[PDB]
Amino acid sequence: NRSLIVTTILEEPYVLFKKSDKPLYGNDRFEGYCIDLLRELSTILGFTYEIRLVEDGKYGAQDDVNGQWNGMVRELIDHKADLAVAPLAITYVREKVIDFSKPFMTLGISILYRKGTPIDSADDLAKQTKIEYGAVEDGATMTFFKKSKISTYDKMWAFMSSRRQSVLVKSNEEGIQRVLTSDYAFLMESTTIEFVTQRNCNLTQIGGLIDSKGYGVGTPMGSPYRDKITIAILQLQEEGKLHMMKEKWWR
Amino acid sequence: NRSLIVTTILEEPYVLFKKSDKPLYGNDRFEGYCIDLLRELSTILGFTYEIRLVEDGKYGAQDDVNGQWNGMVRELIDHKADLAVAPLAITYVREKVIDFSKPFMTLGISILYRKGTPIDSADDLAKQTKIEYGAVEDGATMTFFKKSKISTYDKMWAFMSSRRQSVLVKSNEEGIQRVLTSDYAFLMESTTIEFVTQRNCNLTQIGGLIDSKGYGVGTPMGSPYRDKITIAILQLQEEGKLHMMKEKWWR
Ligand SMILES: N[C@@H](CCC(=O)O)C(=O)O
Ligand SMILES: N[C@@H](CCC(=O)O)C(=O)O
Repeated sequence: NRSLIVTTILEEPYVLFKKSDKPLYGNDRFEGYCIDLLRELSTILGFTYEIRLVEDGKYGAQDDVNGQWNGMVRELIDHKADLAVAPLAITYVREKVIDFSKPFMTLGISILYRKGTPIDSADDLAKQTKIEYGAVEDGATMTFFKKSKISTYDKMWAFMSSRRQSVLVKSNEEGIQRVLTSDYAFLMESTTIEFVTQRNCNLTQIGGLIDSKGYGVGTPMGSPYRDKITIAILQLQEEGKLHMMKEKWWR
Repeated sequence: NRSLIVTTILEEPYVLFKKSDKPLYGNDRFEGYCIDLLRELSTILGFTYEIRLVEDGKYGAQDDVNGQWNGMVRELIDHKADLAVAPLAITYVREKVIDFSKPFMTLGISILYRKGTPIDSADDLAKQTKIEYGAVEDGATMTFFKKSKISTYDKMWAFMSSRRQSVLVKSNEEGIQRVLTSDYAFLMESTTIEFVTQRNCNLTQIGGLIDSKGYGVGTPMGSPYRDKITIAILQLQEEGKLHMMKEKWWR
């Protein structure tokens, strides 16, 4: 049984490079919530693996022109990876091209901004054009706005799209920095906002959740590993290990 | 200027009877997040007040037979109170009969159950008839299910409705006890689940948020106080006082 190739993406505290004085090798080079999850999956299901960072640095979205996918989603479609273990949102459009396990974490889209301001909701941001706002390019949040039919979200996308290169960023980290250095509000996932606000007393979530979704392990469509992984995840959930993992990495 | 009559309801940690070795009088007889909020409103807007407990002990729903409202909603409609300061959900159906200030807290409907079970979502509950589940009678959660057109929620309401007397309860506290003593799952608001799971290590939230809403101060339709209260709440939110109040009562 050859090792499985697992694609992922850098994103604290799910996946990060492990720091050490002595040279690190193999799977020990990475750490995080998803790295701990992957380890548990491997021993419960009996497989060895190698971690690969998604080459184009993206989560995954479909191209308007050629309709092709990119990111981790595309790597799965082309069989360049056996699994995708990262904070990968389970979405209807993605389910048309790849398979997902049951979710290992639930969350929703929300807003990150500085505290001490009069902005209290997405409506407050959408009714003005002075304060800029955006999201991670080629990710699930950007896609949510791009496909939304809800007036407020639809005009917010018209805004983002018209200033795409200035307001859509390559990573959550870039988005956080943009919030701390300019009149900018960032649309990101609640679980990540929780982590961020706990470490930056000047930041806060604005309003509640704009939607509801979950993170799941991705596999190429038809993979025999998808149902096995769901079994492993449910077991970890039931015994309280996923809760323990969240507490460990979020604190 | 006569003092305002403020209706509310017993619900920890928003409203509870204050304990003391010595006799308590007037507004000092109560305490909680909503009691602190009410005090702040009174000094910012300049009014005196008296706290009243909703007489029929309900939040508010429309009667299936005669369409009449009950609970705090009805006390506002009948002008038995000037304001309703409690964890009162801002809903479309309620907005048709009373007015609400902007939200002072955001939340969503979710599931409370024992940990260590294979139940992981509302779907896991809806696909079986053994484990019973319910909600607070005449509250926003019940109304959400009664009016939902979403298949899963629609079949869950059919279930609750068909066993109404056995599964709907008079209070969140009754629901919590039902969960701790029988094979029962309880549909309640996330902010309350947060408080409960923090004090009962054997309980946990199941799945994510089923919907998104907020709590606001209610007033009789057309009341000149509604816009004034919104101004007060936004001020408290911006200065971080609402955040401080949440941390104080949830810990
Ligand atoms: N977690 C998202 C990326 C970040 C975001 O869209 O907020 C995804 O799976 O695409
Ligand atoms: N907060 C709810 C009551 C509790 C519930 O419905 O879960 C209301 O305002 O009706």
